[PDB]
Amino acid sequence: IAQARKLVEQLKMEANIDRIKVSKAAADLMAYCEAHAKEDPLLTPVPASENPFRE
Amino acid sequence: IAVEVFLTLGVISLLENILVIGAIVKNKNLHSPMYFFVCSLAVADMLVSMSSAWETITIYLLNNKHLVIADAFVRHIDNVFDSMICISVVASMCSLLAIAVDRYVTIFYALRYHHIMTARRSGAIIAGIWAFCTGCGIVFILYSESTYVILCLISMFFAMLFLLVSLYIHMFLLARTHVKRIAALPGASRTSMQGAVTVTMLLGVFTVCWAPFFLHLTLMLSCPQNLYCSRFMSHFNMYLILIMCNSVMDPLIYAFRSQEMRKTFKEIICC
Amino acid sequence: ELDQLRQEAEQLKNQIRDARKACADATLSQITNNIDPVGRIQMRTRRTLRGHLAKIYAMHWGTDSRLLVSASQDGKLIIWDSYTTNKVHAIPLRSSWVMTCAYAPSGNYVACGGLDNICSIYNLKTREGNVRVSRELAGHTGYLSCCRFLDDNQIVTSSGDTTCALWDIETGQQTTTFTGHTGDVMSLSLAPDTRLFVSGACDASAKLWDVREGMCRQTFTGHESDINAICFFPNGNAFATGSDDATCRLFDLRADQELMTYSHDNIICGITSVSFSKSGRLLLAGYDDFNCNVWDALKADRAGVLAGHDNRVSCLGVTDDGMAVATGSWDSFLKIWNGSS
Amino acid sequence: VQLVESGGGLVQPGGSRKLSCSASGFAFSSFGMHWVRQAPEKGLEWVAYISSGSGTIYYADTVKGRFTISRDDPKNTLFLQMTSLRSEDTAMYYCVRSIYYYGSSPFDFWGQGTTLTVSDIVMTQATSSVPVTPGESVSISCRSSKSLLHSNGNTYLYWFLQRPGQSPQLLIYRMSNLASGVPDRFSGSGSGTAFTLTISRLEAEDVGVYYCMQHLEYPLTFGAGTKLEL
Amino acid sequence: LSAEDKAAVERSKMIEKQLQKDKQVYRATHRLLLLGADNSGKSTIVKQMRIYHTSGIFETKFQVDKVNFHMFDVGAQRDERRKWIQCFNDVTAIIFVVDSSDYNRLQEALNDFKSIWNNRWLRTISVILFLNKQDLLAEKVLAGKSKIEDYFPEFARYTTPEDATPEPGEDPRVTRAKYFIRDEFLRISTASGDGRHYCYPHFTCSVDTENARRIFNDCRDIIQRMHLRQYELL
Repeated sequence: IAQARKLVEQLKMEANIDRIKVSKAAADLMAYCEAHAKEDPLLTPVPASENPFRE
Repeated sequence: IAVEVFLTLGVISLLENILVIGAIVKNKNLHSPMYFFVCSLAVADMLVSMSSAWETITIYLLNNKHLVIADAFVRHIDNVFDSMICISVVASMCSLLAIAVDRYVTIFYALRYHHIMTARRSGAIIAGIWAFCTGCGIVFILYSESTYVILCLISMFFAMLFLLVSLYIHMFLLARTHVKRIAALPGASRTSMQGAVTVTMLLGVFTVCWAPFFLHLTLMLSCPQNLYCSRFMSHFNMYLILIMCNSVMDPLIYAFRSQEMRKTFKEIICC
Repeated sequence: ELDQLRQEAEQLKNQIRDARKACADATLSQITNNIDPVGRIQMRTRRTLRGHLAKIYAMHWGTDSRLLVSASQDGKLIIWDSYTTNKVHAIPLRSSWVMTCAYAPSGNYVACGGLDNICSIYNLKTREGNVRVSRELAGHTGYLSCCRFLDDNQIVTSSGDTTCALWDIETGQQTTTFTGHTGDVMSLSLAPDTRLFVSGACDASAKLWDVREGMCRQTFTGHESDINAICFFPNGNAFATGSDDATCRLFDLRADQELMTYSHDNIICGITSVSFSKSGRLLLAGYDDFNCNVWDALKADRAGVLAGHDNRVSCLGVTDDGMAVATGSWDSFLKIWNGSS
Repeated sequence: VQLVESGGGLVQPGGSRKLSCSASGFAFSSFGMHWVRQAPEKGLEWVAYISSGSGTIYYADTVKGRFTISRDDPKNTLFLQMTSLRSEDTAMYYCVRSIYYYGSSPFDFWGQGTTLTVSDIVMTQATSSVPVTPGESVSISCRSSKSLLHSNGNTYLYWFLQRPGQSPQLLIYRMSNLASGVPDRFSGSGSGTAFTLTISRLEAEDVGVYYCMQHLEYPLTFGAGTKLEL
Repeated sequence: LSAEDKAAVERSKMIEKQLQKDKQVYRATHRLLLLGADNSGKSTIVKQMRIYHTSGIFETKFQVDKVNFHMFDVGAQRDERRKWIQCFNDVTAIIFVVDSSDYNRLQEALNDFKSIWNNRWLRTISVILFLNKQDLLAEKVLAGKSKIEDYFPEFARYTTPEDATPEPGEDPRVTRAKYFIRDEFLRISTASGDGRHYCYPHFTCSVDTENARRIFNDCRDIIQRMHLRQYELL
């Protein structure tokens, strides 16, 4: 029915958005990690003295 | 008979029971009262195993290189290592009765089970039966060699066999009714043989393994001077090996039979 | 006409897909192959939280990274002191079939919802001592599947109805409603700036929403079955999905493509809960084969298996500090896991 | 949230009385209950304590024998049974609620207290009186004997202000955490054995007497008290 | 170890005492899930049971012979039953209600029953059928105007099974149709069913007061057969 036209505008907002090249986005997404890899307890376990769950 | 069988199938029983306790204390889905009763049976089975072994074990040990021990405490060793048989046989039989009664309560009181049996009551009954067995052994030692401490044991086994067989026959009858109802279902794409085999491999195994010893005791009480009775007496050692064979066989039919129990077994074995 | 309208629609979809694939020279695998793969991470349960009567469907850490809240089929919320396994509160619910829970950032409120199409807000800092319901949100028509506080006065819900809504607890209205999906919206996750969120909706399609404007800013279609879990990367420009097809996928709000497909032939049952680590280097995923397979976000492999549960895992969350991780499963046990060095 | 006391009055020495606390407006069964007394011009002094569910009960070493505490949750009332009143038991007994969980504020609400007349860690408050005018800042000192800082991270120092004609009222529990209805002017600090309370801007409702409590063990002792004047 | 060890003990173990008090109540009540179509008695049956013992679930609780049942009628939900049926495993039984008066709205009723029976998360959940609205079927097929064989041609060469149980004073020319619509569901159930769960058809019409008793007996049978399969005798 006529409601199907409403999908067209949503699709054109979906289209007209700006997109960034996947290589740059990948570089940013990976660069976010090693910038916090030295404060991630799961990635690099801390000494048991600092660990507040078993000590 | 020799002793290597005692060692071999004894260690088999040790391994199977260590396996069953290890798997029962490791999994959390198996903390029902039935599995607590099974673990109690396995502990009593350890006690049966050690009690049966360390009589001929001691016999040979005092007759070989390992004879370096004072004979003063030989009497105490004999006291302990013939009292613990009386403790453990009663413990194991009471445990078997416990699993039977728990299964009966689950079957015929299906919708009222959790208002009847809880973990607390399972532990309480286990403690009570162990205390009763300890008292029976104390009576067996303190009031030994009488015609009553040996009469109230045969009359006890012959009752805990009758009640066991009655409970399992009732279950099998109900199962047959349910199977016959299922069979009449249209488009049935279903064997009483399976239930009959299970009931047989339980009750027949129990009776064949236990009855010879107590019938030996009956003949000892009744006819200590008859040729056939004396010939029956002469078989004490391979009656004891049959008792120990029952000890080995119990976890094969009770614990190993469950599915998730076998899954826990498989998980444990890969460690 | 209807046929021509569907035509332009189809050509718009083609213009979406070709534009998306135009900017796809490389993949995370190519850029991460030279990068050092992480070692085999090995967590271990450091304490167990017994107490729930039945299955567990949700959990959520506090902002202090020490308190906890979890939901269960028996109809209770329990607040643990994860450091000492103490119990702080036990909140009985009106409806037993709860399916989600959330803990307010200020720590003053918790929320829970389920098959009843109601989101309930509970007050923890009551002057009278106990815990009382402070609000009921009854505008939804399908079962409620996730809740996430924005602040003490704004919450967002996702229901079985193909709809997500923005509420305000003070009034209880439906300030903004989000529509466009076609299946049951299952999961939800707030961006770490409180301005956008995502939702997987049982149609293999995820969407990006604008909490202020109201319209679906962006839509992704890369799965093939119901999407069960979703969560933002700590960056706020990415999110990972977990679906019934046993594959996880990582998208990006400015790339419009899936990056990594988290597949393994040994794994055959679908994902049920997904969460990230603070650095965004360790993507943790709950599953249905009774383990919590731990994947590496960038290198697309399995660097750890957090298998310690008896039944199917259902919820999975990490601390805001990042020092621990909790897993709830259908075995009624909630285990906090942590490393050792 | 309202506690009102009863059972006070003049007592001939050698008698006994039955003090009661009648709670209203909160989940009494989830709250622990204390008793704190105060001589007509001295500082406060802890009396007893009963926990939620009556599992744990303590008493002051001074009167651990004669007194006896008891609660009754269904009626939301708290009782104190005391016998053979000594000459020194002339005091102003108070009723204090306290709920203990991670993040709770013990001793947060104080009752109006009742009166009566009969015919090892310590803290020392260095100052007895400080003249002051509205507008400036005031730091009140209080030192202890042992180190109140516990291993877990807490400190267990409390700060209650009692106005000239009112009940005590919590300001800062555990040496750093401010109460609910208190303005953010107040702030606490200190070493770990000697402590101090800080007030930024005085007003007409900050005069009275200040008291510092320790809660590390069970005998929650008090300092002598600092009284501010205009 | 601090004086604030009341949180460590004298609060958490009181909460634990309350929880273990509630666990006894929880593992003593059998949960049932009710499913059906709009043109059936699934509304009438639940309210009739309730009488004498945009919302979502309509909770309903009752007891029979000191056994508590929690029946969950699911209310305002979308058409799909896919992703919220997972939460209803480990219930005692699912109560499926079918309308028998209609025939146009019967083929998809069988399709829905087939979908429920073959669901992956309900392979251990036995189903209880209430082929409701049977008084209408009796008063309708007597005044024969719609022929069953039009929608189900296999009804032509159908014979009433020997294990029939016609009610007293009932035309035998309704019983063939009764058991036809019953064993259609039954043959859907038996196929691909490896004994872990069974089908328990029943004949209620509109106001049968003995529905609670039927559910009670069926739950007893379900539990007994589950145990007898665990206690390997069946």
